[PDB]
Amino acid sequence: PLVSPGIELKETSVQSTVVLNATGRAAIVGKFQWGPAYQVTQITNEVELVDMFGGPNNQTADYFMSAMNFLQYGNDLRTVRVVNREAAKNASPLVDNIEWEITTAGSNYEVGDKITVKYADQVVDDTGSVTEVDSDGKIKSVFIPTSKIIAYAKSINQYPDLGSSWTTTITSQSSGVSAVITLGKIISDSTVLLTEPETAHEEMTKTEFQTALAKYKMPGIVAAYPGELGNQLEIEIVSKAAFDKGEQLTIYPAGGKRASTAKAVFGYGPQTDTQYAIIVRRDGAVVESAVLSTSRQDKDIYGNNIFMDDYFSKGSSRYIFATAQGWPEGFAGVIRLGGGVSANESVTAGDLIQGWDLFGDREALRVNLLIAGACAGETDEIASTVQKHVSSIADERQDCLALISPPRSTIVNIPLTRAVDNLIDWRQGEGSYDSANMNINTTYAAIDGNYKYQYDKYNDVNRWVPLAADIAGLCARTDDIAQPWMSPAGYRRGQILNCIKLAIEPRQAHRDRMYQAGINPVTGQGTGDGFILFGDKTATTVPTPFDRINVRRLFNMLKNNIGDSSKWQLFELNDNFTRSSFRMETSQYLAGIKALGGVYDFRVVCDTTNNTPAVIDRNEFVASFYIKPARSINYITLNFVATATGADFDELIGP
Amino acid sequence: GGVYDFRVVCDTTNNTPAVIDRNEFVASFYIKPARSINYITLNFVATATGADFDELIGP
Amino acid sequence: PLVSPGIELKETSVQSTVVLNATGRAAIVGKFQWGPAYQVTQITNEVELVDMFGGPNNQ
Amino acid sequence: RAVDNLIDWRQGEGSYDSANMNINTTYAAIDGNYKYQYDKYNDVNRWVPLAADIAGLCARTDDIAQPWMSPAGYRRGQILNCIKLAIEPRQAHRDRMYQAGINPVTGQGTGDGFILFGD
Amino acid sequence: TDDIAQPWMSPAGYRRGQILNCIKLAIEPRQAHRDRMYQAGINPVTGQGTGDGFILFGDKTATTVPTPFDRINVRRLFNMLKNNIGDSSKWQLFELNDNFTRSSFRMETSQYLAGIKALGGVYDFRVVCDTTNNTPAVIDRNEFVASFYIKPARSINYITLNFVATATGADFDELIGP
Amino acid sequence: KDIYGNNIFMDDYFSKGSSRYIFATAQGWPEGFAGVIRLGGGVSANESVTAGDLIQGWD
Amino acid sequence: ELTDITRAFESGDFARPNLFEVEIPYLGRNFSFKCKAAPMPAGIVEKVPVGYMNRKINVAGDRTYDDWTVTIYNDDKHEVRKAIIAWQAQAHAQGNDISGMTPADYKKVATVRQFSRDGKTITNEHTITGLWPTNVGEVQMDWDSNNEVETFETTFAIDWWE
Amino acid sequence: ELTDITRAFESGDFARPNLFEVEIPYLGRNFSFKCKAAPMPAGIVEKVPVGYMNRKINVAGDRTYDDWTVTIYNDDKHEVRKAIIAWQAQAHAQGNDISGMTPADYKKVATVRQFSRDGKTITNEHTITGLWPTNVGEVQMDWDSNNEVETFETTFAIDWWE
Repeated sequence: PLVSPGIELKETSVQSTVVLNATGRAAIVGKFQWGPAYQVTQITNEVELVDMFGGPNNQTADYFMSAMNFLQYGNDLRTVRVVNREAAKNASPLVDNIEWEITTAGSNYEVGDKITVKYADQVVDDTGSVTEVDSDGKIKSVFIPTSKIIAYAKSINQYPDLGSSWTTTITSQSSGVSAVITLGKIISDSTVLLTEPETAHEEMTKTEFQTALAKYKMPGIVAAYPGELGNQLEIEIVSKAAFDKGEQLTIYPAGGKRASTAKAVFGYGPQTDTQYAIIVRRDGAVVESAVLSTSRQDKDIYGNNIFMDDYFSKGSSRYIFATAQGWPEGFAGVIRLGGGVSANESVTAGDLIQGWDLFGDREALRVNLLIAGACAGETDEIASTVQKHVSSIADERQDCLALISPPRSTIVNIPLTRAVDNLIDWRQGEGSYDSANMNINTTYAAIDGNYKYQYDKYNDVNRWVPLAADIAGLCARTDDIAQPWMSPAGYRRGQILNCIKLAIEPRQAHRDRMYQAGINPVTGQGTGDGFILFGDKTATTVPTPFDRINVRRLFNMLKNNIGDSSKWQLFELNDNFTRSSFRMETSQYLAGIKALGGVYDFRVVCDTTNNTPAVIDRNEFVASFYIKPARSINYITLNFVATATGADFDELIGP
Repeated sequence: GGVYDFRVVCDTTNNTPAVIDRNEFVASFYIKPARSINYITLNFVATATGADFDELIGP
Repeated sequence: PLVSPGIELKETSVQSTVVLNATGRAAIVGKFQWGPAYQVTQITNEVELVDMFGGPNNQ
Repeated sequence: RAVDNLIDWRQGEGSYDSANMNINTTYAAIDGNYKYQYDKYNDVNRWVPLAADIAGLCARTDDIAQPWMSPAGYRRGQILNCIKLAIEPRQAHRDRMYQAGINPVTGQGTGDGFILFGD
Repeated sequence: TDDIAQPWMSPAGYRRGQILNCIKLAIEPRQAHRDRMYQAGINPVTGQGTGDGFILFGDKTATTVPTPFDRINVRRLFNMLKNNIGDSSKWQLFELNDNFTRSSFRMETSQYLAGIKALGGVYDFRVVCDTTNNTPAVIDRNEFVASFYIKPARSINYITLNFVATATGADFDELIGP
Repeated sequence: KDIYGNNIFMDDYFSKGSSRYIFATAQGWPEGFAGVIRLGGGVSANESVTAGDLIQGWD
Repeated sequence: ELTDITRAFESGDFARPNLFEVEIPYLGRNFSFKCKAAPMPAGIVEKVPVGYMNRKINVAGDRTYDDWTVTIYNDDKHEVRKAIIAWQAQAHAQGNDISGMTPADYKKVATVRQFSRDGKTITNEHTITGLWPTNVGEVQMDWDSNNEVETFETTFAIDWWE
Repeated sequence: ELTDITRAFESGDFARPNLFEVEIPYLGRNFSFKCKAAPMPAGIVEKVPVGYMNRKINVAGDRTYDDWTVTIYNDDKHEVRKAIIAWQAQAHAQGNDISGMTPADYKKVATVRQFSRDGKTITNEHTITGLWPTNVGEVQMDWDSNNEVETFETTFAIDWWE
């Protein structure tokens, strides 16, 4: 920060935030503004999210707010970001250059000879230069400070593509034949999508992109992830030749000349000819510095590798990615990256479907709760087709619980008498919802029944958020207060934390109508600023023992423990010891649940009465658990009887 | 415990003189190798309150 | 069950039953719903009976 | 696509009809995944064919439990040093591979374990 | 320092590094100058924040090339180790390079470094000394080898304090959320 | 952002509920404008209030 | 029904009366490793009797706090004992001076923690506000007192704990 | 079924209570050939009873260690016995001095090994951390005690073993 040790005192505005740190794990997919794409990641607090995936904005807030809410109750949020492959692009060095083309090579020109730029024969700039020649003095390379040209094309309403009159007269103290250059487009569009450092090399090194880099003599640096934040990044590359001489650096592509700070940011220069020091900064502030080498092997002081293609591909960086494969010799220019774009508004069913499938494996990831939920920010048919598919992941895995939400269109600012009718009609697939329907019948899904209004402290705005994340929050943080067979509903538990209001409040006559459709009602508390989840039902319409959420989460807790203990009996013999071992251990486990009160009673059946030799001879082993889960109070009936004076209780009641 | 049982067969019942006269010797090992568990099936049955195990299972 | 090795978890309703296994031998004839006819057979527990001769019904 | 390519390579169809497998011997065991690993000499991550670790299991079993014990399981068959495998076969795919005689190698039920999951 | 806190502790600071008897120093380096000196590897010595104190205000050895042994505390730590293990090892001159000599030198120096690990000079250490480097091609030339892998302690050097002058209203339960 | 770091974009400042005299939007704002405005033609129509209003209110 | 006692330890165990540490920022890290014993504080709210007819009913009086007394191992160069007395010397000067600093100077914050039986994890943590050492105990040195390490009691006053 | 006992020795044999050696680096090679007997250490974790109603259930208490006692053959020039006492002399000076070094100086590491019945191969090896000799035994010399070699017991304290 300083170079000397010391105390630095500063004043700003900045969003340092504390964390509640109770245990709990859930999974989510969304359209964030920055960070890795189609790669699973682990987020564990508010600030890891903000740094790894970036802050919320208009098009993305539903996913961010959903993630940030769950992350206030739990502590692991296994997260995936998706982007539209045809539309997203990484910020790149080529953007806002002008496509120059050689039209007459000239003769006897030399390096530093002036490039004029004219439109309508008015001079716009002439501070550009010839930057490489052959021994004949023919032009081979030029540089033009495009910022001045842009000041014209942005005010003439021409910026995206230039007119016919743009002309380039090369004028100098010696020429043999007058050279001519032609100007085409300003390249505002960007050349590459790069998602996952492990895969990066080929996508950074196809000949088409590399040709453009070699033509402008630019280094092969790009923004590390597809997004908009990349347009903020500025990179101050330097080499021995520039560093020791303390020279003025050149700024690309905009133009301009600046003093280096590299000798202040490090303690020392890059040490040898083949090494380039990189500094990257954003909004003026430094974010990463490195000393890297283009030698096919090279070592830093400790003995770790610093070859260009390694340092990035091993996963060290989260601002820039680079390659040695076409690096310009001796280069010491400041680069500003441009033309990065996320294309989040283009995201389609195929994206979120392909994203959610990364959680499809029953083995690789023990995640209790699939949040879904944020997808209910979209249009009705996206919200339907994605959420139905996510419930099918719970049907394939058979180990977890998936949340579900009605989309924004269904409730937010529709009158109550209509809003509840729309919500039932959406649930059972009639009216205008007959294409965007729900029809899910699985016991592994829980439909949420309201939308919330909440303060976004990063933008400082109120915004509507799909409620599913907070319900996942309850189902998680219950586990650190009372055991998994305890319901998330109630008043001693089930407080929704941070809210201003919900989109509707269901009056009793409506609340009954929703609950028989299997939608869980979420309501205001009996007074004040509390809000509570007020019921349990999984999404089943057929009757079944696994109807209530607490029973579902109990059998998940058992299946996910006994389904681990039993793994230790794979590739054993089905002898008497294996049977007694598995009977004693799982009985010891269930006796714990019986004592804590999850089940009234249980039996473990596992012996010759079902492991008959007709099972043995096909390499199979069998056991049966008979389990009667706990009841619960749901309906409380209080009678007040307003009896007369006289007529005493020793006669009517008789103590 | 590698094999449940085995037999070694090696006598006049196969080393007949018609084998001897061609400089040959014969023996047969009959070996039944161990099985293994490969497929584990666990049944969870979510029975009602009441309906007790002394009636359904009968210890 | 599967084709691959693995754990299969399932929910049903099924009448797995324990056995008291004290010694004793007796003989009986009857009109069961399934299994061999006019042939003597040996039954030794509840489940061998249910599998070999089938469950009870009205007749 | 990856699982389909792998079966097609195993039984010699599609673009693999020249580069085929057709081996039918009981003296061979086909491995079914590729691993990503840290090379401590170059200090890089690189992809490695998994066969060496499977040979490792089939060897070091002999100093833990006798040779008729399977290399597969969870009490044995831990693959030691890994970052990730090239694919994880979901159940519907895992069945399709195993009937082609390819041994599935997978992540453990949680965490940083990986196990050889069939013979 | 060696009689107040162990040799891996820096001589700089304010809880230590008081220069005792002085009237004045020949210059006082203002911040813009203090940076320029420190990148040249000169250690700045300054007045205390007030009064009659003076303090040594930085660590750098005279190196210009980068190296792990840059800061004075790291240098004095590796001196303390080299000057102890380089004495313990003397007792193995003119021994045999047999299995007992190796186990002896591994156990004793591990016991020593475990003391440094507990007092907090190093986060962790490994001692490597066996057939993986004392191969017979070393034995036959009357040589013995051992390798110590040591990760020395970090230190605070730069403290950044942010004061944010927020409005009335606009409360901390909304902005910070305890 | 204003000096403290609170938001001052037009459509936010009003919609978050700060004002109780005027509401505004950026969505069609004239460039550089510096005119004094006097608002007009506001009307409550209180005398027109009908059963449907008070019924909808009380609910 | 004997398994019912497991409800007494849903959290995973009974708390243990020895898995604790005391932190006092004024005294550096090393004090936390030298503090042998410390009572996790009492909370006292003395009752008031209100008489009616010939019976009495109780109502809540006004909260008070007792002193907090720890016990310390002492090292061969008295790095704790000299520091505790040099702290007390700010409350009222030891020796021939007649002086003592303002309460804002000699008051300090302190923290008591109890760990889980996994030594990584803190499960309860109370801050104690406004310590100062009212009494630094004697060390009863004696030529017959062989085969013990030196320990002394210290009695801090406190303003409250949370 | 009597062959089943072979499962008790899959490893190739029973362990033998005499195929062992003790190494103590402080004392050179020759100590390992002079140490006659040594118990491979106990591991003690004393139970705590928790009462409920009128029954008690047990929970794990806190680990402790007993002393480690070896027995030594002594040679004609007492190269061991003089060394053990000269080690103890660092813990507290024998004779007319009243002195003793810091714990970092007089503590030492030691190792116990048990061999396979192939004498080349080590099958179990425990390090013992922080030995020092709390008691060097008497030698009961006597003109009637003919036809024995001289032996004595020594009782080391230990901090832990692994």
